[PDB]
Amino acid sequence: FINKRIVERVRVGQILAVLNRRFVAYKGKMRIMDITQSLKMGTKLAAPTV
Amino acid sequence: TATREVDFTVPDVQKILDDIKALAAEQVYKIVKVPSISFRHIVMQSRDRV
Repeated sequence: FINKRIVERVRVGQILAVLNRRFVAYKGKMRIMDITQSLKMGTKLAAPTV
Repeated sequence: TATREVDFTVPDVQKILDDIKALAAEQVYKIVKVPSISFRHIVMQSRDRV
């Protein structure tokens, strides 16, 4: 006994009845990039010497 | 990055400007001595109608 719907006999008329999740996608004309490694890009300032 | 591949090549503006300048010498009209034929006739076995 398992209280889950693993295998179910489904008519052809209700094949597409499982469409209930909202999906968000991005345009192909825009870019997505990861800038995690950009946090360590920097330079130090040396003190003047005489 | 994740985007469509676009080749960021640099063109030369001199040839483009020369082509734009040369485009101003084109002629949209034309000069002819006689107009084109606009009607034709088909004859049949009759001698009074075509």
